[PDB]
Amino acid sequence: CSNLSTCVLGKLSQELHKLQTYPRTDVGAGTP
Ligand SMILES: *[C@@H]1O[C@H](CO)[C@@H](O[C@@H]2O[C@H](CO)[C@@H](O[C@@H]3O[C@H](CO[C@H]4O[C@H](CO[C@H]5O[C@H](CO)[C@@H](O)[C@H](O)[C@@H]5O)[C@@H](O)[C@H](O[C@H]5O[C@H](CO)[C@@H](O)[C@H](O)[C@@H]5O)[C@@H]4O)[C@@H](O)[C@H](O[C@H]4O[C@H](CO)[C@@H](O)[C@H](O)[C@@H]4O[C@H]4O[C@H](CO)[C@@H](O)[C@H](O)[C@@H]4O)[C@@H]3O)[C@H](O)[C@H]2NC(C)=O)[C@H](O)[C@H]1NC(C)=O
Repeated sequence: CSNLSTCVLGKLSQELHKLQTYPRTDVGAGTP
């Protein structure tokens, strides 16, 4: 990711989707 802006918000949004939908079933959280 050249962005680290559009991309980082995308990854944070994806992380939030996963942990909300399911408690814990391989949450992404690739957000250093
Ligand atoms: C996360 O990552 C993603 C990755 O995708 C990022 O998305 C991408 O982001 C970039 C950068 O913003 C985008 O680039 C864009 O590039 C165009 C290039 O020009 C196009 O539009 C022209 C419009 O007309 C202008 O030019 C004519 C001719 O000189 C003038 O008469 C007009 O008045 C305008 O100035 C067009 O002319 C170009 O060519 C076409 O038309 C001509 C003329 O008819 C033909 O000859 C050609 O053949 C052809 O048909 C071309 O289509 C920029 O225009 C975009 O916006 C910049 O320029 C605008 C106009 O000046 C200005 O209003 C904007 O503010 C902006 O200006 C900034 O950037 C300029 C370019 O570097 C600088 O010169 C300027 O100083 C200023 O810094 C835009 O830059 C990508 O499209 C976009 N998507 C993809 C898929 O790549 C995303 O942004 C990232 N997000 C974050 C948060 O990090």
